[PDB]
Order: sequence, then structure tokens, then C-alpha cells
Amino acid sequence: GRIPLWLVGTVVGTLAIGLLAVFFYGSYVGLGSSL
Amino acid sequence: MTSILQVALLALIFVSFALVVGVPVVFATPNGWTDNKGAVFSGLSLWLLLVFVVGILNSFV
Amino acid sequence: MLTLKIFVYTVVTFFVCLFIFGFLSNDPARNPGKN
Amino acid sequence: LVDERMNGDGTGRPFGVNDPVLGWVLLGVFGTMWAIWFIGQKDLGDFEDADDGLKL
Amino acid sequence: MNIELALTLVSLVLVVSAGPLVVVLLSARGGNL
Amino acid sequence: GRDQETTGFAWWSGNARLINLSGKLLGAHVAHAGLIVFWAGAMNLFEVSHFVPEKPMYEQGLILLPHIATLGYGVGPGGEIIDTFPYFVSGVLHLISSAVLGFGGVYHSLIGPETLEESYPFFGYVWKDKNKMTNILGYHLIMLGLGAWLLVWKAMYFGGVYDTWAPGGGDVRVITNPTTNAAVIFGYLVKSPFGGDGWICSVDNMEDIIGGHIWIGTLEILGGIWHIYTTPWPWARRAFVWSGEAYLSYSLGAIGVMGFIACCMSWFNNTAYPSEFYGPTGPEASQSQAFTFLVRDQRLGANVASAQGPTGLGKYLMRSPTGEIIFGGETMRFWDFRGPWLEPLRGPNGLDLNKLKNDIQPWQERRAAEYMTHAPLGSLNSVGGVATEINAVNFVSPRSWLACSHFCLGFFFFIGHLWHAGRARAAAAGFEKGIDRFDEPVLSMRPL
Amino acid sequence: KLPEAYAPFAPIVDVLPVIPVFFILLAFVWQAAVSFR
Amino acid sequence: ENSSLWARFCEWITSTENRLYIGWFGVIMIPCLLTATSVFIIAFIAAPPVDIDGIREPVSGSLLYGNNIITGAVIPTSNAIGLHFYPIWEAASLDEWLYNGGPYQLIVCHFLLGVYCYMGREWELSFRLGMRPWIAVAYSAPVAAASAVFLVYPIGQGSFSDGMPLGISGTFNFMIVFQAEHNILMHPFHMLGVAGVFGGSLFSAMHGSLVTSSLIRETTENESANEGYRFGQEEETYNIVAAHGYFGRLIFQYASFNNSRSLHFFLAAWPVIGIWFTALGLSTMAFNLNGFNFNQSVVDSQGRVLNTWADIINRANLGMEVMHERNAHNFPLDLA
Amino acid sequence: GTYQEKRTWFDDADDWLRQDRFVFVGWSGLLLFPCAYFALGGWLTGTTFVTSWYTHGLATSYLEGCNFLTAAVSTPANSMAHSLLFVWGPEAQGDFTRWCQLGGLWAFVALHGAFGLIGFMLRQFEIARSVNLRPYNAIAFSAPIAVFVSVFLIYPLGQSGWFFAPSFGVAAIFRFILFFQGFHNWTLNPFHMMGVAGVLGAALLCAIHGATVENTLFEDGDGANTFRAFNPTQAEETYSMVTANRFWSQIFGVAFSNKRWLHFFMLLVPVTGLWMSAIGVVGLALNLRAYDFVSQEIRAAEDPEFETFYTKNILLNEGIRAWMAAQDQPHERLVFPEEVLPRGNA
Ligand SMILES: CCCCCCCCCCCCCCCCCC(=O)OC[C@H](CO[C@@H]1O[C@H](CO[C@H]2O[C@H](CO)[C@H](O)[C@H](O)[C@H]2O)[C@H](O)[C@H](O)[C@H]1O)OC(=O)CCCCCCCCCCCCCCCCC
Ligand code: CLA
Ligand code: CLA
Ligand code: CLA
Ligand SMILES: CC1=C(/C=C/C(C)=C/C=C/C(C)=C/C=C/C=C(C)/C=C/C=C(C)/C=C/C2=C(C)CCCC2(C)C)C(C)(C)CCC1
Ligand SMILES: CC1=C(/C=C/C(C)=C/C=C/C(C)=C/C=C/C=C(C)/C=C/C=C(C)/C=C/C2=C(C)CCCC2(C)C)C(C)(C)CCC1
Ligand SMILES: CC1=C(/C=C/C(C)=C/C=C/C(C)=C/C=C/C=C(C)/C=C/C=C(C)/C=C/C2=C(C)CCCC2(C)C)C(C)(C)CCC1
Ligand SMILES: CC1=C(/C=C/C(C)=C/C=C/C(C)=C/C=C/C=C(C)/C=C/C=C(C)/C=C/C2=C(C)CCCC2(C)C)C(C)(C)CCC1
Ligand code: OEX
Ligand SMILES: [Cl-]
Ligand SMILES: [Fe+2]
Repeated sequence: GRIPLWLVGTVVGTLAIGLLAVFFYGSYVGLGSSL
Repeated sequence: MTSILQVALLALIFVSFALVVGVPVVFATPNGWTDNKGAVFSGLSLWLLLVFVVGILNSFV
Repeated sequence: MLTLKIFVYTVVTFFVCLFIFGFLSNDPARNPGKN
Repeated sequence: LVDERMNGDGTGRPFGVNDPVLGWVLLGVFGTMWAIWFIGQKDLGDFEDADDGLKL
Repeated sequence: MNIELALTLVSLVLVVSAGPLVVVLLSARGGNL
Repeated sequence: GRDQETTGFAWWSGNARLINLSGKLLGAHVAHAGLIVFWAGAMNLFEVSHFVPEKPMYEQGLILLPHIATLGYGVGPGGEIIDTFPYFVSGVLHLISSAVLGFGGVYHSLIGPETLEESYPFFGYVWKDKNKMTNILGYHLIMLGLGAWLLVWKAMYFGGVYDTWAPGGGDVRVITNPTTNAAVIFGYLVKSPFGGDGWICSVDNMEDIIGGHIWIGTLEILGGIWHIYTTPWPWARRAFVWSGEAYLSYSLGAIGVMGFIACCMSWFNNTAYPSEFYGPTGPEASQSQAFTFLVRDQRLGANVASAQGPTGLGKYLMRSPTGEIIFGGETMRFWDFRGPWLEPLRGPNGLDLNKLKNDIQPWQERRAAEYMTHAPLGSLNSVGGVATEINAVNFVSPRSWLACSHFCLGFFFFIGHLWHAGRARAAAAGFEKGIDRFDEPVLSMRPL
Repeated sequence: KLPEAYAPFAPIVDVLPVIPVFFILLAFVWQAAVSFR
Repeated sequence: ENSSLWARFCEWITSTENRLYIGWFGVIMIPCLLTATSVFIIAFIAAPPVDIDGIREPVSGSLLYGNNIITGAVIPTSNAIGLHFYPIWEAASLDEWLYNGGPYQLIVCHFLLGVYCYMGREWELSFRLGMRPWIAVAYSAPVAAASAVFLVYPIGQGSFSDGMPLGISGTFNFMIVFQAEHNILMHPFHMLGVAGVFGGSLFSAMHGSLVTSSLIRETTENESANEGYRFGQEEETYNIVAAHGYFGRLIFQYASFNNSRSLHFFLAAWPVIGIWFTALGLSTMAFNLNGFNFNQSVVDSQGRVLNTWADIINRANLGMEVMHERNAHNFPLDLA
Repeated sequence: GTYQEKRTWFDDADDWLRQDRFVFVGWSGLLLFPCAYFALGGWLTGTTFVTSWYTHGLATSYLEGCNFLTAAVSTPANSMAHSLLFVWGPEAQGDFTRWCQLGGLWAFVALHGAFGLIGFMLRQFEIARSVNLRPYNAIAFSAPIAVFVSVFLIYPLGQSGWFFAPSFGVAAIFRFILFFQGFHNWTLNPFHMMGVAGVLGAALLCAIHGATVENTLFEDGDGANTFRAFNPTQAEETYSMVTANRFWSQIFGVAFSNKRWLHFFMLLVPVTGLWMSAIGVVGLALNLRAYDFVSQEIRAAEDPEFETFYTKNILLNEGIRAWMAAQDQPHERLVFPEEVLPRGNA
């Protein structure tokens, strides 16, 4: 194929673990933040 | 002598970011170490230069 | 109760010494493998 | 002193021995099991050698 | 929005970029990894 | 790199390919040795960067600063802080020095010779060469024996360390007279590990902690030279397995036990882990409750000796099962406690009634009031009470982080022991691949 | 806190502890680059 | 022959011809388990009632004292003893040993030493037959779990009274008091272990169904299907391609194992890793690192607090916090 | 067949339905796929946006601050108590946004989940008949259906409401579990004591058989990656049933000798466990619970010296009932003085 698969999963896998950090960040701030 | 130190210490991070990235590229290329042998020695020694240079003027700050 | 404490020490250090002097007696050649 | 006991739990005596008969019990049983092992060492192979273990 | 929280996250982008950049530069140029 | 069809090892058991490759393996340990120093420097600067030197150190979620502060850098009487520049230096020192280890870890792992056997003969080793292993053992016993002396020299010449048993709140003390009596030193090792005895966690003074390191400094230099000039004896040839993985699993059995001891020493020992810096222990915070709530009857004047509880046992003070005057309640299980804020209140017969009603310093209750609040029991999202405690405060003790982390870290290495010590015993015998299907032993045995 | 000649570098030092976790993630990136040979 | 007395002895312990293998772990496993078994039976039948909490209210645990099988227990060591090594000889009279929580600490010390070494001889026989050695690893998952409820948890609490009793109703009190103090259900290690056995039972029901459902026709219909297998045979007793072909149609083709050696590893690795976290769960909860706590966490504007389910589980825990050890707590915190 | 009957439209439809594909549809796919898709999609909708503030009086969504652990599709209130809560029915009357507010999205998930589980079990029948196998995979999946039907349907149809059903959320299960300890003493029902032995017993057969096979393998390759050496069409087996017998015969005392009986034993132990625990929930649905032992409640009544851990458990069940039931059952409108609830001291 055109694009190598290994930097497809790196970019998606970074943006998934980048996405998870928001939900941990949103756990201490905003709603449900216990303050 | 604060701003003398801060420009010297921003200079360190730029050199270190070169040496973190470029130095494994120098090794893992075919014959890249026989070619850039003296090139890396410039970049390594300039790292060793600045770390004492930042280290000495801490007594002056 | 001292008569009982001198008996446990004979029992334990008997079985502890069968352990220690048992594994020294060329246990790694007590295998069905061949060379 | 209603009763007589050991009085030896918080003392920190070495190996828990407080009567010196226990040290001879600790050592005399040890030397006897060693003595039977040392005699029977004649059957366990003679590895007086440069390198003769279970090597790989 | 702070200047401290922003430059921290700018600092994290540069390091995370520097990881695969060593892999990309050898997957293209050298081919010995 | 390599491939699977030349070694039979997949991408996930890939570091086992470089067993017989001496040179790559040397770069593998140096690179990993960089990351330990690199974590040491980065986490130190990170904790200095978020450090408020007026609040107590254990309140701010800190584990590496009290290690440096126990040695006595920038600290004064009572556990205060003088200056935080030496905490900045070691984070800087490890972080720059990690790059020096970092370059050597990159170099030998890529370009340096993959087997340093025939080119560099002093460094080349075969895993069955017993004399060479006892050399490489015996060199590092010196490097690990000399490192024991640095703590001794710093406690006897270079300012000393934080002695929390000094009178009137602990401070930095040069230990002039180390206790080096062999009957005193080796009494800890052959002591039972149960309650009231406490195998090596119960070393209670600074006089022994550096007093012991004179022994282990001397022995590891005497033992290091011993293994250089000698080979293992023929009983040690009849006892051990002499492969590469076998040497690893011997180590994994050791540092599994190392983790369980540091698991227990950071939970119980308030001498090497002083309570001013790491926070109080569990037994200290529980005994702090009954002491401070015995001050809360002296302001009202009721008799603490005659205060009978609901079960007829004594609300405040009762008797030990070895006959000593101790506290009461559910904290009767912690009567083996000793602490520098409470040991000046004890006589022969435990703590004295006449001394407790009259001879209380003001700083002793002030320290024993922080230790009621900052008990180590917390939660996982750092709430910090009992499980029936609402989201109010944000604290959980570093003693509870160190005891939980180094239990689990020091547990899987015992599972690491049982993996490799079985595999190294199997592969030295021959049948690590499986059953032969032609000449196998169970078909050649009697039934039952 | 940091010394005053060093205080403009607090945002960089709050990244530094997370770096060794990214080394084990790099080793899976590199093995995907060789496509798990 | 010319063999010594000792070599005659070592060619009997390591002899595999015995009905039950002994080995060198079994020379100290067998006298520890037979110790711990024979004292467990007596204290389950004839133990006088034990002061468990130190408040001198003895708790009954014997069948001869009006208990049945479910309410029988071997009561833990008293609170006043704590972690002091309390063997039989430190007590003055033998009845002083029994009243203070004697046979709990005698069993647990011989039990835990016995099951560390039952793991040992599972290695040792596997070296004596040429097997690969990792069954002893898989037995460490319950051994990690049983070391925690008997030894690692009384250390962090400081007393063997908070350990788990040796009884069926004794266990059920230990489950309740634990979650009241530590909230085990809101800890991700108990969540892994719960998935370790719900996944573990699913992976046994599913694997064991498909092997039965692909058996080759070799018997009649009056005869049982187990008679098609004769012992020690070489040829395979069930079609393997048919079961991957079935299970490939069932969800999708990538969701299956065609390699049966990769299959049986997954069946071993799933519960064993799962029990390791729930063994380390209450190991870390022994040192008072409880779990999650979302009490008073969802709030709106104007400073009011909305209930969640986590506030309902609070009320269960708060109703059990103020009821366990009912005559012990003289002070408004449960530090011990 | 074999007499040349003609083909009808139903016959033509069957070939498309039982055509091999990346996902098998079949005839059961008409019952499975639109009933399974709306179940979990109705779960993700309710846990994300839909409140529970009117039913129980507590927030349950990500749009309210509840995280993954504390979000739940909550049961309806005890006002309805047995209605099916149709979106057209008299408790809702067509209005969707008021239908969710009465907790009716619970019954949308529970009822569409039940017809999913019928359809998924029917899926395992027609795939097995297509490949001509034996139906034992279908027979094992009845035990998850008996747990589902008894706990989520038979139990509220015996109690006073759908309110006392479990809610489809993580922490909402955790009160339903804690409901059964105080109010039922569910840990002393032997039908649950046989449920545990099925669960923990099947977890043990998953760990031994997976490790006995893996350690008695036949050396067939030369690389030490022993997963590479398995051609799955080979006629011989991959491990040694003789050696594996003699290991556990001398370690444990008795071992298997029959590879056919073994995997069937791994079938029987978890299935019997759940089926013997679906019976215990049936007794709880009528409140025929094994709460008490009579001959020890009498003895503890007359004597303040006798106790066991059993009598220590009856006090803890009183601590669950007299404390959480103020908020757990808000339809009972009850309040408590702080003197009427049982405590210890301090
Ligand atoms: C409050 C305090 C309580 C204190 C309690 C006491 C605790 C004590 C703890 C000690 C722990 C040590 C345990 C490990 C010991 C390892 C011994 C060993 O691996 O041993 C291995 C070596 C092997 O030795 C070699 O053994 C060889 C055997 O050869 C024989 O066998 C060869 C082939 O096998 C050939 O065939 C050859 O022909 C044949 O002669 C040769 O003899 C060699 O010369 C010889 O060097 O043994 C040796 O060196 C052993 C050297 C050390 C011996 C120590 C003995 C101590 C005795 C103390 C006093 C006891 C009194 C007993 C009284 C009994 C009656 C009441
Ligand atoms: C810290 C852990 C660690 C370390 C030090 C090593 C080290 C090594 N591994 Mg192992 N490995 C690891 C973890 C580790 N591994 C893990 C977690 C896995 C599982 C995914 C593997 C799986 C694995 C396999 C399957 C193989 C190795 C192999 C190797 C060796 C050569 C790699 C190579 O050819 O480089 C080539 C790689 C590159 C050029 C990619 C770039 C790598 C550079 C070094 C990263 C630079 C990092 C940093 C920014 C540099 C800072 C600059 C510094 C100068 C200051 C090397 C000794 C190979 C082997 O067997 O050797 C014989 C091999 O086949 N490894
Ligand atoms: C961690 C570092 C280290 C390592 C890995 C080794 C490893 C080894 N050593 Mg070395 N050694 C070391 C440190 C080390 N040693 C030091 C520091 C010393 C100086 C004391 C020695 C002195 C030494 C000698 C003299 C010999 C070895 C030998 C050996 C080999 C076999 C050991 C054995 O069978 O143990 C198995 C363990 C036992 C059999 C039991 C040991 C338990 C001891 C006795 C502890 C008990 C002490 C006790 C607390 C004191 C009681 C006091 C009381 C009376 C109050 C092995 C290669 C032997 C060898 O092969 O020769 C080259 C050998 O003869 N070592
Ligand atoms: C085949 C798959 C399937 C199945 C089994 C169900 C089953 C169910 N759904 Mg779900 N549903 C489905 C597909 C399915 N649905 C689809 C595709 C959608 C999207 C449009 C929905 C959307 C949906 C909603 C929004 C709701 C349901 C509801 C229900 C329940 C009520 C059943 C009912 O009253 O029907 C009654 C009708 C029949 C059983 C059909 C019988 C056939 C008749 C007898 C033939 C005669 C017709 C004849 C012409 C009539 C003449 C009348 C004339 C005199 C005027 C039940 C559990 C309700 C629910 O969950 O309860 C809370 C609800 O609110 N469903
Ligand atoms: C000291 C310092 C420095 C340095 C640093 C460093 C050294 C860094 C490194 C870094 C790195 C080195 C990083 C890395 C990264 C990487 C990553 C982050 C990745 C990720 C990935 C993922 C996440 C994914 C994965 C995957 C794949 C690919 C396949 C398999 C599967 C999966 C999906 C999992 C500098 C100079 C800057 C300056 C400052 C200071
Ligand atoms: C072999 C290999 C590997 C590994 C590698 C490694 C591991 C490496 C390491 C490396 C390293 C280990 C590195 C390090 C580095 C470091 C550095 C480079 C540092 C720097 C520093 C700095 C720059 C500083 C700065 C500063 C100062 C001065 C102070 C404060 C402030 C600041 C921060 C600014 C892997 C796994 C991938 C696999 C493949 C191959
Ligand atoms: C500084 C310090 C100190 C001291 C310390 C010390 C001095 C230590 C030492 C230690 C030691 C000195 C130890 C030792 C140990 C030993 C061991 C641990 C052994 C082991 C053994 C083994 C392992 C063997 C095995 C075997 C058997 C059983 C049989 C046959 C086979 C074999 C040989 C393998 C003190 C406390 C004062 C204070 C604190 C700190
Ligand atoms: C009710 C209703 C309905 C239905 C609807 C539906 C069916 C919907 C669906 C929906 C859906 C279908 C949804 C989905 C969702 C999903 C989600 C929301 C996900 C999430 C996830 C997360 C958050 C995480 C992720 C992850 C993981 C898994 C781990 C690792 C990391 C990551 C990140 C990757 C109907 C029409 C019938 C009627 C009307 C109403
Ligand atoms: O000991 Mn069985 O549970 Ca550990 O908290 Mn206090 O003490 Mn008793 O209460 Mn809660
Ligand atoms: Cl208390
Ligand atoms: Fe199987």
C-alpha cells in the first residue's frame, strides 16, 4: 500500500492516549471535581 | 548576571535536542560513523563546553 | 515447657538440615535428561 | 508471680535461644547431619575439575 | 489559559515528536534499524 | 537488530537473543543504567520545582527529598528547612551525568563490537567460565563496598546526618562513636522478625545504622578480593547451575527479598526514615491519638488512671501482657512503639503517671497533634481519610506509597525468580523445548 | 522552588519525569517499523 | 552395594517410583501440613472460646460448643498479642494459650510454610520427568492470594486479629469488615480479579464446550462418548479445524485461535495474571491505600451536593464502620 | 429432496441468509442484530445523557459529572413497579423526553436485552447445524441466560417493583450486591455457596489445563518459540497425556486419564454453578431467604456471653439495613432520628 502501517498506529495510538489524558484531566476540574 | 545564564541555558537545550536526535541517526546509518566522526566530536564537545560555562557563573548569580 | 521447646528445635533443625544437605547432594544431575 | 513462664518473647535473644542447651541442640543436630553428608560425599560424583557443573 | 500551562504543553509536543522522528529519519535515509 | 528465524526468539522475547552476544548486552545494561540515573535527576528537579518549604515535606507528596534530607542537607533542628539549593544540585548532577551513561548505552548497543571476546580479552567472558564470573563478581563487591563507606565518611567527617533521637527534637549530628561491636551488630540479623523483636527494622539509633556500614564496607572489600583470587569449590560445582539465565534468577531471588524488607522498613522504622520527613508511621499515628486525647482530659481534670472504659479495661492507660503501663483501646496492639517525642515520658515501668501529668513539653504535644491528623490511611485518588470520609483534604503518606510500591515491585521478582530459575534449570538439562516423542522417560517407567 | 535564574524553566521540568515511560513505548514503535521480523 | 547410608536415602526421596512423590520440598512440606491439618481438626471441634479482641468476651468456634459447620471457625489471635510470636511454650498453662488465640498462629505459620513448599515440589517433580517447569508459576497465584489474607494483611494492620478466620461464617465477617474500612469494590485490583474469574469461568465453559462438540464418532449411542478415547493414544480425538471454523463463523474469523498452543497459553495466562492483581490488591490495602472515594463529589452551583451511587455505597460502608468491633472503639477514629 | 419439488420465495431468501460472509446473519440474525444493537446503544445513551434525578433522586450521567464507575441506566421508580413503560403506554403517552425521565429507558434495555439473548443462543444452533457439529456450546450458554432471567426479571416480578432490579451501571451493581447482604443475608444461602464453587472451581480448571498442556508439549520445532511448531492439521496430538497423568498422580494423588471426559468436566463445573445459583435468587424473589439459624438466635437471646461470627454478622446486617435504607428506598418516605439506628461507641 501507500502509507506504511507503523506510523498509522503511532499517530492514532498517540491520539488515543492523548484522548485518555483529557478524561483524567477532566476528572479533577469542571463537573464532578468535588470542590 | 542572570540574562547571560539564561541565553546560555536555552543554548544547551537546542544542542541537546540536536544530540538526542542526530546522534542515533549518525550511528545507525551505514558508514555514517566513519563519515561524521569529527562532526559529532564538535557537537559533543560544545555540549561539554556549555555545561561548565553554565556551571561556573552560578557562583556569580 | 522448656522440655517442649528443646524438642521442636530438634525436629525443625533435623528437617531443615535434610533440606540444605539434600540439595547439595548433586540434585542438578538427578534428571531424566541425557547428554 | 502467680505463674512461672518463659518471659522471652520481646527479649530479642538470638535464634530464640535462652537456655544454652538450645545452642547445643541447634549445633549438635547440625553437625550430625553434616557428618552423614560429608561421609556420603564419596557417591555424589567427584567434580575436582576445571569446570564440571550443570553447565550450558 | 495560562502562559505556563501552554508552554508546558508545547514542551510535551516537542519530546513526543522527537521519539518517532529518530525512527522516521532512519526508515527513509539509512534503512538500518 | 536481528530476526526470528536465526534465533528462534520472537519480537517479544527479543532481549534473550543477546545472551551469547557480550558486547550488545553491555550496551543494554549501560543504557538501562542511564534511565535509573535519568529518573533520579528528573524526579528530583520535579519535586524541588513543586516544593513549598514552609509546609512539612511529607504533606506535599514527596519521596526523594527526605532521602536527601535524612543525610542532612539544608536542614536544621526539629526537621526544619534552611536552604533548598542542595536539593537542586543532585537533581542537576544526576540529570547531566545520565547523558554520559546515555551515550555509552547508545554506543555499545549499536556500533561497538557485539562480542568483545577475542578483541578485548579482559572484558570477554563465557558464561561457563567460573573464574571469570567470580572476578566480575569480585570487582563489583568493591564498587558496592566503597559506596558503603561514603555514608560512613559523611556521618563522621562531612557534617553528619539527621539524628532524630537527639534531645529536644532531632537535628544533624556528627556520629563520633560508631557502635562496631560484633555481638551488637550481628544481634539484629539472628533476631526473630515478629512483634517486639523486629528483625532489622528495630535498629533504633543512628549509632548503629552507620555503625553497621563499617562491617559491610569492610566485608565486601574482603569478600571482593576473595572471589578475585579464588574459583568456586567443587561442592559449589555440585550445587549450582552455571549458565547465563541461572545467574540472573539467582539475583532475582535476592532482590525479591530486598523489596519486602524496604516494604517493611519504610512502614515501621522511624529512625532511618524519620517521622519529621516521611510522615508518621502507622503505629506512631495511632499512638499519637491516645496521647493527645489524654491531654484532652488534663484540661478537664478527670483521673486518667481511674478512667475505666466500657469493658472494664481502662479508657486511657492499661497493662501490657508482659506487665507494662501502656495506652488503651484498640491501640493496645501497638504497645511496642518507641518514639523520640514519647520516650522522654517513660520510666522503668513503662510510662510514669507522675511524669505524664507534670512533665509534658509544649513541643511534644505540638508534634503529636500533627500526627493525629496526618495518619497514613487514605485512598487511591488521594482523598485521605477512612473509606467513610468525604472529599475534603488531599493527603496520603509517603510511607503508604513506599510500602505499597516496593511490595509489588519486590513481589514480581519472586515470580521472576520462579520463571528463570526453572527455565535455566530446564535448559541446562536439555528438555526446555519439550518432550522428545521418541525416547521419553515416562514410557520407560513402572506403573503407579 | 527553583532558583530565580532558573525559574523561567519550570514548564520544561514538569515534563521530564514522564520521559522514561516513552522509552518502552518507543520499543514497540521500532518493532512495528521492522514489522516484527 | 558400596553406596553409603546417605546415598541410599537420597535415592529414595528423589525416587519417582513412590506412590506420592516426596522430593526435598516434601521432606519439610509433609511434616508441616500434617502438623497444621491435625491441629486444625481439633480446634475446629474442641477449642474453648477465644478472646479475639482483647476485651475479654470470648467468641465460640467449636462444634462441641453449639455451632454447626457454617458457624464453626478457628478464631484469630487476640488483639492484645498483636504481632508477638506466641508459640505454645511462651504461655504458662496450656489453657492460657487456648484462651488467648493459640491455634490460629500455630496453623497459619505451618500452613503458609507448607504451601510455599507445595509450590516447590510442583517444580521438583517436573524436573524429575523432563517436563517444562512452569506449573509452579501458576500455583503462585493462589499462594500470593493466601499469603495476603493471612500474613501480609496482619502486618499492615499490626495484629493477627484482623486476619481472616478459618471458618465459613468467619470468612464472611472478614469480607464485610474489610470493605467497610477499605472499600474493596471501588479498587481496580479487585476489579481485575473479578474479571479474572468471570473471564476464567467463561474461558473454561467455552473451551470445554467446543472440544466436546467436535468429538470424532468412534462408539455406539448406548455407550458413553468417553469410550472413544483410549489412554495414551497418539492420534487426535477431536477435529480442531472444525472448532476454529465454527468459532470463526460465530463472531468473526480474526477473533479465534487456530494455533492450539497459543490457545492453551491464553487459558493459563488470563486468570493467573488476574489473580495476581487481586492478590496485590489487598496487599496494598494492607498498608492503608484503600480505593476510590467519590463521596460528595458531584456538586452543582450554589454549593449543594447531589447523590450518586457512590454516596449510596457510602451509606452501606458507614453503617458497617460503626458496627464492627462493637465494644472496642473508645475514640472517634478507626486507626487500628 | 430427491423428488424434485419446486423453489418458493422463502427457499430463495434462505440462501442469502445462510450465505458464508465475514459476519454470519442466518435466520437468527433478524432476532439478534436489531435487538442486540439497541440494547448496548440504549445503554450508552442512558449512561451519557439521561438523568436519574426524578426516579431515585441522584445523578447518573457523564453530563452530570459521574465518571465511568458511577454512571448507570437506573431502574424506574417504585410508583410504576410492574409496568412495561412503553413509549406509547399510559405512563409515557408518546412523549420521549418525559419517557426517559421516568426511568423508562431501563426497561428499553432490559427487554431488548432478553430478546437479544434468545437470539444469540439461536445463533449458536444454526451455525452448528450448518457445520454439522454437536450443540454443546449452545447448551452452555443457557447458564448465562438463567442468571439474566432470574436476577433481572424474575426477581423484580416477585418483589414490589422494578425499582429493586439492578441498574445497568458499574457502581449500581455494587449497591445491589450490598442490598442482598443486609436485607437478605445472601452469603448464607447454599445456592450461592454452590455458585461460588462453580465460579472459583472453573477458574481453577482454566488455569491448570492451560498450564498442564503448555508444560507437557512435544518438541517439534527447534526454535525455542514453541508456538511456531504447530501445524493445526496434524494427526498427532501436541502434548503428552501420559506424562501429564503421572505428574498430577504423584503431586495431587488423582489425575485425569481421558481427554474426552476432561473438557466435558470443564463444561460441567461452571454451568452447574450458575444454574445452582439461579435457584437461590428465585427464593429471594419470594423472600424465602436463609437468613437465620433458629437454635443460635435462641441461645444468643438468653445469654450475653455466647457469640460467634454468625451473631457478629447479624449485627452487621442490621448496620446495613438501618442506615442505607433512608436513601435507598425513598418511596418509603421514612426518616430516622440519630438515636434509633444501632451503633457501637465513639
Ligand atoms: C546461639 C548460636 C547458635 C549457633 C547455631 C549453629 C549454626 C551454624 C550454621 C552453619 C551454617 C553452614 C551451612 C553450610 C555448610 C556448607 C558445608 C559444605 O558445603 O561442605 C562441603 C565441603 C566438602 O569438603 C571436601 O570434601 C571432600 C570429600 O572427598 C571425598 O569425596 C570425593 C568425591 O565426593 C572423593 O571421592 C574423595 O576420594 C573422598 O575423600 C574432601 O574431603 C575434601 O578434602 C573436602 O574439602 O565440606 C567442608 O569443607 C565444610 C567446611 C565447613 C564445615 C563446618 C563444620 C562446623 C562444625 C561445628 C561443630 C559441630 C560439632 C559436631 C559434633 C557432632 C557430634 C555431636
Ligand atoms: C531499556 C530497554 C532495552 C534496551 C536497552 C534494549 C537494547 C537492545 N535490544 Mg531490546 N527490547 C526491549 C528493551 C530494550 N532493548 C523491549 C521492551 C523489547 C520488546 C519490544 C525489545 C525487543 C527487542 C528485539 C526483538 C530485539 C532487541 C534488540 C536489542 C539490541 C539492539 C537494538 C538495535 O539493533 O537497535 C536498532 C534500533 C534503532 C536504530 C532504533 C533507534 C534506537 C535508538 C538507540 C533510540 C535512541 C534513544 C535516545 C533518544 C538516544 C539518546 C541519545 C544519547 C546518545 C544521549 C539492544 C542491545 C535486538 C537484538 O536482539 O540485538 C541483537 C532485537 O532483535 N530488542
Ligand atoms: C552478594 C555478593 C556475593 C555473592 C553473589 C557471592 C557468591 C558466592 N560466594 Mg561469596 N562472599 C561474599 C559475597 C558474595 N558471595 C562476601 C562479602 C564474603 C565475605 C564474607 C564472601 C565469602 C565467600 C567465601 C569464603 C566463599 C564464598 C563462596 C561463594 C559461592 C557459593 C556461596 C554459597 O554456596 O552460598 C550458599 C549459602 C550457604 C551455604 C550458607 C551461607 C549462610 C551464611 C553462613 C550466613 C550466616 C551468618 C550468620 C548471620 C552469622 C551468625 C552469627 C551468630 C553466631 C551470632 C558463590 C559464588 C564460596 C566459594 O565458592 O568459594 C569461592 C566460598 O568458599 N564466598
Ligand atoms: C424484531 C426485533 C424486535 C423485537 C423482538 C422488539 C421487541 C420489543 N420492542 Mg423493539 N424495536 C425494534 C425491533 C424489535 N423490538 C426496532 C427495529 C425498533 C426501531 C423502530 C424498535 C423500537 C422500539 C421502541 C422505541 C420500543 C420498543 C419496544 C419493544 C417491546 C414491545 C413490543 C410491542 O409492544 O410490540 C407489539 C407488536 C408486536 C408484537 C407485533 C405483533 C404482530 C401483529 C400481531 C400482527 C398483526 C398486525 C395487524 C395488521 C394489526 C391490525 C390492527 C388493526 C385492527 C388496526 C418489545 C420488547 C418498546 C419497549 O421496549 O418497551 C419499553 C418501546 O418503547 N421497540
Ligand atoms: C533530557 C532532555 C531532553 C531529552 C529528552 C529525551 C531523551 C526524550 C526522548 C523521547 C522519546 C524517545 C520519546 C518516544 C516517544 C514515542 C512514543 C510516545 C510512541 C508511542 C506509540 C504508541 C503509544 C503506539 C504504540 C503501538 C504501536 C506503534 C504498535 C503496537 C501497538 C501500539 C498501538 C501500542 C531534551 C533534549 C529534549 C532537552 C530537555 C531535557
Ligand atoms: C539500546 C536501545 C534502546 C534504548 C535506548 C536508551 C534507553 C537510550 C538512553 C538514553 C539516555 C538515558 C539518554 C539521556 C539523555 C539525557 C540528557 C540528554 C540530559 C540532558 C540534560 C539537560 C539538557 C539539562 C538541562 C537543564 C539543566 C542544565 C538544569 C535544569 C534546567 C534544564 C532542564 C534546562 C531501545 C530501548 C530504544 C531499544 C532499541 C535500542
Ligand atoms: C548496615 C546495617 C546493619 C547490618 C547489616 C548486615 C551486617 C547484614 C549482613 C547480612 C548477611 C551476612 C546476610 C547473609 C545472608 C545469607 C543468606 C541469605 C544465605 C542464603 C543461602 C542460600 C541462598 C543457599 C541456598 C542453597 C541451599 C538452601 C541448598 C543448596 C543449594 C543452595 C546453595 C542454592 C545493621 C543491621 C547493623 C543496622 C542496619 C543496617
Ligand atoms: C435509545 C434510542 C435508540 C438507540 C440509539 C442508539 C442505538 C444509539 C447508539 C449509540 C452508540 C452505538 C454509541 C456508542 C458509543 C461508544 C462510546 C461512547 C465509546 C466510548 C469509549 C471510550 C470513552 C473509551 C475508549 C477506549 C477504550 C475502549 C480503552 C482504551 C482507550 C480508548 C480511548 C481507545 C433508538 C433509535 C432505538 C430509539 C430512540 C432512542
Ligand atoms: O481489629 Mn478487626 O477492624 Ca483494623 O479498625 Mn479498629 O482494629 Mn479492628 O476495628 Mn476497624
Ligand atoms: Cl481504640
Ligand atoms: Fe484443551
